[PDB]
Amino acid sequence: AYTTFSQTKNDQLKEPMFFGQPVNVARYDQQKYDIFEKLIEKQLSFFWRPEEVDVSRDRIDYQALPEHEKHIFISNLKYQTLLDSIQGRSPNVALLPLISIPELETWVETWAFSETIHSRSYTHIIRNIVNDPSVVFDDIVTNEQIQKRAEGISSYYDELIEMTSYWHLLGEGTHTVNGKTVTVSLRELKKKLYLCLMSVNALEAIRFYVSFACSFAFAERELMEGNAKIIRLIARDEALHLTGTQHMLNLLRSGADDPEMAEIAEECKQECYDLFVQAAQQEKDWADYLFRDGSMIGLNKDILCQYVEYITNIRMQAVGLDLPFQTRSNPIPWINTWLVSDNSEVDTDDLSNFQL
Amino acid sequence: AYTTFSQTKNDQLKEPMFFGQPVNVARYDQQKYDIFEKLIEKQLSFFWRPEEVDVSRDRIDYQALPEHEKHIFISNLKYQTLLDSIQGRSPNVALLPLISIPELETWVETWAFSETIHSRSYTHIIRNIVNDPSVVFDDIVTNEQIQKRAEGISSYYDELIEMTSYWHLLGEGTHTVNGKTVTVSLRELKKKLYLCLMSVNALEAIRFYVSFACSFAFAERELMEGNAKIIRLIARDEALHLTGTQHMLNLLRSGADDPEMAEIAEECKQECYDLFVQAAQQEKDWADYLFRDGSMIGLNKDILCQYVEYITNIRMQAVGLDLPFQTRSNPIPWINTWLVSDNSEVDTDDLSNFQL
Amino acid sequence: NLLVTKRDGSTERINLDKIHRVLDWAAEGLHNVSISQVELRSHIQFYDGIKTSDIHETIIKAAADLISRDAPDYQYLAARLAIFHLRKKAYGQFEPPALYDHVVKMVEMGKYDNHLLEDYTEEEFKQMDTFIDHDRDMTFSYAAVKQLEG
Ligand SMILES: Nc1ncnc2c1ncn2[C@@H]1O[C@H](COP(=O)(O)OP(=O)(O)OP(=O)(O)O)[C@@H](O)[C@H]1O
Repeated sequence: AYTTFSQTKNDQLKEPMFFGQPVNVARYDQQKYDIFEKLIEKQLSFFWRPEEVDVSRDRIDYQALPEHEKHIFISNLKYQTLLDSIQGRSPNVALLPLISIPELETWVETWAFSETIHSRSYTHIIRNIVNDPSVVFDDIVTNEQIQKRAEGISSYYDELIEMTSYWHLLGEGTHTVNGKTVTVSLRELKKKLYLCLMSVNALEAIRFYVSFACSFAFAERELMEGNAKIIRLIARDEALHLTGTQHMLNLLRSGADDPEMAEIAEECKQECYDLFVQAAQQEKDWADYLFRDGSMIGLNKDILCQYVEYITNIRMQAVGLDLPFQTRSNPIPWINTWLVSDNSEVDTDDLSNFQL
Repeated sequence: AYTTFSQTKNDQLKEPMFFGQPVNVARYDQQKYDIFEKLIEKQLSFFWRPEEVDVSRDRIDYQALPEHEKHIFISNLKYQTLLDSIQGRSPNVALLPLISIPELETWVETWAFSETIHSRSYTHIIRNIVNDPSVVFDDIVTNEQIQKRAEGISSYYDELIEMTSYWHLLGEGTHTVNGKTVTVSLRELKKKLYLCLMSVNALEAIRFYVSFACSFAFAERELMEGNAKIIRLIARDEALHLTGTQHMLNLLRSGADDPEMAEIAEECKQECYDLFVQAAQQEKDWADYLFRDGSMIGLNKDILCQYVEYITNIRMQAVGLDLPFQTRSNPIPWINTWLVSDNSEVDTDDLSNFQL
Repeated sequence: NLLVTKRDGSTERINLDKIHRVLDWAAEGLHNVSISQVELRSHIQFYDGIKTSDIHETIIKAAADLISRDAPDYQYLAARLAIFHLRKKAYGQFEPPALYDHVVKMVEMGKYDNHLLEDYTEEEFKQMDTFIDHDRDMTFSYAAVKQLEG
C-alpha cells in the first residue's frame, strides 16, 4: 500500500534506493547517499529561465538556412521536444511510488522539474524561428521517425506503472480477475525497474547528447545562436541527470544497498546490454532523416554516426556494461566547447685557471 | 490505462481539467485556461533559495526566548514541516495520472517543486536555532498533536491513489479477487478528487496561513528574524497555490469544462462543507498545545482562535461553499505586512462697487 | 539552386558530399583526425561561381592548422590533401604521365632541358619509369610538401 505519509518512524539511513517505507517527512539534516543531495544543490544553482537568452537574430537565420539544412534543425528539435515532454512526467509517476529515502526523493521532483524548463524553452524557440507553433507541434506527435522510438522507451514507464501498482493494490502470487491470472512477484518488480532506468541513462546520456551535436553544429557556423545558448544550458542540467542515473544503477548493482538486486544485475546483464546497443542504432538511422535531402557544412550522416559509437562506447563503460561499439577518437572535439562550465661580468679570477 | 505519452493526436484545447488522454507533448504555444500558465511564470520568477537569508542572529534568539514561548515556535514549526513534507510528493502521485491538459500539468510539477524548497528551508532553520536536527525531526513523525491531523488530510491522497489506480489497471463495474468484489465507477472517482482537492485548498489556504501568524508574531517582537524572512516568501509562493486550488474547483463545479462534475458539486456541496468547517476546528485546538504553558506578548489562544474564523469565513466564500463561522474583523491586521508584495493685490476697481 | 565552378572550368551544383569523401581519402589510416573538425575549422565561405580549386585550398590550410602535438597525424592528414592538389594542377589528372612522355613535353616548354632526351633513349626512360614510385608522394609530411610547391 502506498502512503503519502508513512505512519512509522523508520530510520531512513537504511532505507534502500527503492522499495522502502514511503518517506514520512522531508528532512535534509542527513543522507545515506550524499550524491543525491549534491545533485539537487548544483541543479538549484543552475536554475535559469529560457526567456533570458535572446532569440531575435535566430529568426532570420532559419529563414536563410538552406532547405536540406532547415530540415536538419526543425527535425532534430522535434526529437528533443518529445524526449523531455515525456521525461517530465515520467520520473514522477514511475519512480516516486518506489522512492524510499529522503535525499533521493527531493532529487526526483527536482530532476523532473528541470525538464519542464527544457520543454518550455523549445517552445520559446519555435515561436521565434517559425510562423506557426501548432504545425510543428502536431507533427512531434504524429510523425514516422518520431513515433518509432517514441513508443520504444516510453513503454518501460507505462510498465512500471501497472506492475508497481499491483504490488500495492494487491499482494503477491496469483490473483484472478475475469478468468485471468496475473502474478505479482517482488523480484518481478525489482527488474521492471533496473531495466526501465537503464533506458533513461541512455535517453539522458546518449540519446540527447547526440541530439546536441546537431544544434551546436550550427553554432560553429555562426547560425541559430539563441538555440545554441539555450541548448548549452540544457546539456549542463542534463549532465547531473545521467550522472545520477548511474549512481542509482551502480549502487543497485553493487548490492551495498539492495542485496536482492545484486543478483538481478547478473540475470539482466545481457538484458540491459541489449537495450543499450540496440537503442543506440535507432539514432544512427535518425541521421538519414536529416541528411536525406543533403549534408551540412558542419557534418553529415557519416560523421554524426561515428559519434554515437564514441559516446555509447564510453557511456556504457560507466554503468558497468560490456563494450560492443568499436573504440574511437571523438570525431567531433569542437563539441566540448559546449559542455565545459557553460557561461656583463668580467674577472680574471675564474678565467686564470682554465687550461685551453 | 496510463501512458507517459499518449499515442493519439488529441486537441488539448478541449481536454477536461482531469480524466483526459494523458498529455502527449509538453507544449506551451497555447492553453485552454490561461490561469495555470500564469501561475507557473509568476512562481518561476518567485524562485528563491532558503540559504540566501541569514539565520545567525536567530540562533541566540531561541536560546533567549522563554520556555512557554520556545515551545510555541519549535512546535508550530514541526506542524509546518509535516504539511509540506507530504504536500511535496502528494500533488505528483495523486493528480498527475489524472492531469489531462498541458498548462495544468507543468503547473503541478512546479507546484510540487515549490514545496520541496519550503521543506529544505525548515531544515536550514532547525540546524541554526537547535543543537540537534534529528531530535526535532523524529518528533514531527511520532507526536500526539502532530499525528492527529497528519493522518486526516493525508488520507484523501492515499485514497485517490488506489481508486484512480483501479480505473486504469482495471475497467468498470465489478471485479472480484479472493472472494472480494471491488467496484470501479467513473463517477465514483470524479468525487474522490473533488473532495480530495478541497482538502488542499484548506491545507494551503487556512491550515498554513494560520501557522504563519504564529511565526510572524515573533517578527513584530523583533525575534527570530531569519524565520520570518523565510516564512514570508513561503506565504507568497503559497498564495499562488490556494489560488489555483480554487480555479481548479470553481471550473470543475461550473461544468464549463466537466459537465458530469457539475452534478457532483451538488451531491458533495454538504460533503465538502463538512470537511472545511470540521478541519478548521483542528487548528483552534493546536493553539492550546502552544499556549498551554503560557501566553505570548503578541497573542494567545484567544486571539489566534479568532483568526481561524475570520480566515476560513472568507476562504470558503471563494470556493463557493456556505458560510458557517461568524463574521468578524481581522483580529490581526499586523499580519498583512507579510503577505503584501514581499521584498498683495490692491485696486479701487473691484471695491468701488460693494454696498456695505 | 547552388552553384560551383569545377577547376575544369565547367559549372556544377554544390555537392556537400564530394568534399567529405576527399577528407576521408586523407583521414584514411589515421587517428585523432576528425573529418568533421577540419570542415568547421575552415569556416569555408560559400558563394556562387566559387572555383573548386579555392574550395579545396581552404581545407588544406584548415587541416594544417589542426596539426597539434596531440594530433601528430594531422601533419600527414593535410599533407595528403596537399599532394593531391599539386599533382592535379600539373597533370590535369591525379595520375602523372609516363616518364618518357612527360620528360619530352616539358622539354619543348623550356622547363626541362632536352639534354636528357639525348643521353637517354625511350626504352631506358620507360624502364626507369619502373623505379619511379609515385605512391611515395603519400609519404610526405605537409611541412616538406609546402616547400616543394615553391
Ligand atoms: N560539386 C562540388 N561542390 C563542392 N565541392 C566540390 C565539388 N566538386 C568537387 N569539390 C571539391 O573541391 C575539390 C577539388 O576537386 P578536384 O581537385 O578533383 O578538381 P575538380 O575541378 O573539382 O574536379 P572534380 O570535382 O571532377 O573531381 C575537392 O576537394 C572536391 O571535394
